[PDB]
Amino acid sequence: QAVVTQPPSVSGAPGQRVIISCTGSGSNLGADYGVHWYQQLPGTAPKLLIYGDRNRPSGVPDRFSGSKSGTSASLAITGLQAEDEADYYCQSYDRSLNWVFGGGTKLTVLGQPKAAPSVTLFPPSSEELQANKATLVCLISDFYPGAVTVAWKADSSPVNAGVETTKPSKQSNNKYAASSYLSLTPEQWKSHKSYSCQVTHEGSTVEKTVAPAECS
Amino acid sequence: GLKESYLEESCSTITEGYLSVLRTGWYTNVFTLEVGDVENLTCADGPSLIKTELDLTKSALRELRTVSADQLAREEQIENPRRRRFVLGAIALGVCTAAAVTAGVAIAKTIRLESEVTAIKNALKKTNEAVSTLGNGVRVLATAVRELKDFVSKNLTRAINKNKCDIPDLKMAVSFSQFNRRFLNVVRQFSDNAGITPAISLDLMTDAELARAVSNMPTSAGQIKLMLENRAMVRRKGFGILIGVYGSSVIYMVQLPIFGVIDTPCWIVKAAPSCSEKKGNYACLLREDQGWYCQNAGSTVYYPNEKDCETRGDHVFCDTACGINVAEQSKECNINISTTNYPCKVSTGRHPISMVALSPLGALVACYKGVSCSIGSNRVGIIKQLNKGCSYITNQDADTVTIDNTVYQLSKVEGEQHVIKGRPVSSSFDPVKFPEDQF
Amino acid sequence: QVQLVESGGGVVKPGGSLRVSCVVSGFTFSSYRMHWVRQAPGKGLEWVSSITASSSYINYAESVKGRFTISRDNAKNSLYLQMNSLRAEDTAVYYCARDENTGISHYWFDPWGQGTLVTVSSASTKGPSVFPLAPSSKSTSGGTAALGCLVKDYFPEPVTVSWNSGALTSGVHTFPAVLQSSGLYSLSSVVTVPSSSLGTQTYICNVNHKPSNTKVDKKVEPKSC
Repeated sequence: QAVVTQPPSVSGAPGQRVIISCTGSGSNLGADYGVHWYQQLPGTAPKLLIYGDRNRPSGVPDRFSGSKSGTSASLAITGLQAEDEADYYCQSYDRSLNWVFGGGTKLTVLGQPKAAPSVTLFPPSSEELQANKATLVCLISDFYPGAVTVAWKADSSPVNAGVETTKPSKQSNNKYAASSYLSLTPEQWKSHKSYSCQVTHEGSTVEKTVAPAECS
Repeated sequence: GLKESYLEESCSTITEGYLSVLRTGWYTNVFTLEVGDVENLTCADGPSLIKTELDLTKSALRELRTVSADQLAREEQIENPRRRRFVLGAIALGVCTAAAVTAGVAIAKTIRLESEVTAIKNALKKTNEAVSTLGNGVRVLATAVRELKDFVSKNLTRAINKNKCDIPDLKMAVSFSQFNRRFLNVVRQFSDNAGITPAISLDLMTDAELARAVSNMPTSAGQIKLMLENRAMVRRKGFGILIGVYGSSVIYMVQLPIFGVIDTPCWIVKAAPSCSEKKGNYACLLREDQGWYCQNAGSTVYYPNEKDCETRGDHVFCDTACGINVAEQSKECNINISTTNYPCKVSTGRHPISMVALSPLGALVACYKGVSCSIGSNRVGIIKQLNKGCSYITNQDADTVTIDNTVYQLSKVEGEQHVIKGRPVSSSFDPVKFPEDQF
Repeated sequence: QVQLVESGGGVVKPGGSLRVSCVVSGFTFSSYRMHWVRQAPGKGLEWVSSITASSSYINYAESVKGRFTISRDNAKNSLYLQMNSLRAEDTAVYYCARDENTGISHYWFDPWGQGTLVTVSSASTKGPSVFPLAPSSKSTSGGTAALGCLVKDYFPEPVTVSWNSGALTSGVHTFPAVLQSSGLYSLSSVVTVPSSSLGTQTYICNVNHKPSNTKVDKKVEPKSC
């Protein structure tokens, strides 16, 4: 039939109200079947939040409420705290697809001030050049907004052959970090003049440059 | 079914192979027949096929009106029937279902109000199948059937013109007894049983409108597959109410059962008197815990009388309106060293009589006062003589048992029978707990 | 007290098989329907199978039909999920969740298990190659100097990097791995130290790989430029 649709992400502020929607269709929520909500912390298994569209299992701190009407359901979190950062999924029953799960939205709290990134570019080692292979390692760390794009430009030419940036990941002190590796052959490592690992952070740009010799 | 285990320790039997289905709630369904403007046109030229059927339809409508008008008379704050037509009409519905007739009737009062049937008719104006909500949040599935109205109106009034009746056809007269069969049977059933029919029939709900109305409930994919194959027992446990005749249409409701549990082990415990504690001193024990048992949510439900549940081979069609919750440690009386964990009720008293308890696989027999009880069969009339009692015999070893010139038949089902060795109860049994063996 | 433990996760080539288990404890196993729920790494949850309380009615998802097979053992307290002809789009984390229902229209999985991971990729196991990253200009002086060692091309991911054999835990942080064009992981770990402590050091990082040992030690020294 049809799948249950959920918004991708929801942003909030401390002390405010947050509404998470779960839009169904005519075969799962139109036939009088339930909507069920699960909260998944970043490292654990999901736990039941609301069962039967309105009820609460013991343990939920009385600030989560739900409502279902027609072909929609909603979740209301009153007085958002700093500990309610997780993923919220909505579950139903479909006639032809036995158990359907929603896409899942992530609640992000905006209580932490923005921090600029700190990058470190490492020249290719002398030992690594022995085995006819060249690698450049660029590291990024300590930035709160998880949105970075890495562009590897050689002299004036943007090179996009072998860029392998990963996704930003949380660190112990509520900061984000990422890395970008680029592969080269030793011939073109020395042929060019300089290399760079540009990083973009909501407009802010930091540049670092390395040279084959850089001796003076 | 699958396995019977004999217990010499307390002279009881247990069969442990019954998957079960338990009723949980009711699903309603509101119909609306059509008869059309049959009361207007008249046939006044010769007695023949068409003439004798029009009077039949009009008389059926009159009878239905009378029984509907008399249906809103018995509801004089009545909850306990005290009349022959009503006590005998309430026992065929099932004693455990007597609490369900009240629920259906209370639902009937809601739906026979004004602006309620108007909503139902409006919900069925364009389609014959439309789920509609009641005023109190309850959802009702409404089915519309329009066989007569699309025959009495569009291709009957033409033929019967100027009251020159019965002449201009010989085949349509035959068809007038084809589309008319359902309504006559419906009115006959409702006039015969005072509006509360004891079970669904192929006249209230044909086989096509039962498979369509069972795949529209909100349920799992197993509770639907089980009903679409046990639709005989589904028909046997659902009753239809009458709402009334609102103009020229017949409105009634029919209650379909809902099977909330589909698979869970169940067992039967059957007992009989224990022993001759001492030859002349016949003071021996007796379990009084017989019946059924099933698991729903980690709490076994106990039916004291076996008549409350049925059987269709393996599956057991019980109900959750008469079940008594028991602690899940009740299964520990089967290993009886007079455990103090679960106090088995059993019984007390000194008046043992010879008895026979028919078991699903075999049979158990006890003879105390020296009565001539013998094992019998068909190939051989008398095979062997047994002594004393509590000697459980299979249905392969024997085919009939005789006790005071009274034979008993044995089942033909086969299962891996088992016997648990153990010493019977001794002279003195004090640590047995306290039952109430009276009333 | 309800506690569900699953075991059997591991790495398997495409077109293989794997049998995941799940052991219950603290409740009557022969009265509840049980499911298997899977979650791709970083994606949403998805339902995979279900078996009633006596192995009568079994429902499979549409994408796993004809390849999986769920079972039970009401006496040994477990349910099994045989897999066959696995593909690369199958890697996920599998949970075994008990089933709760109100009777008619509400169905939910209340006591989720713990979860196990299944990796299905065509890459073969291979020991890591450790390459040093010596300090240079622009990466020293200031307040602190940064250096570290690079670990490259290891297929399974139990890689631990200890500098003084687990004694140096002041300025060490390990970056997340990288999925290269094929199935090959790489990571680099760096340490920030004062740029005036040279000549007296113990910076020799230890790299240990569990499936294939490939134990190797590399020392880092500062070269000109």
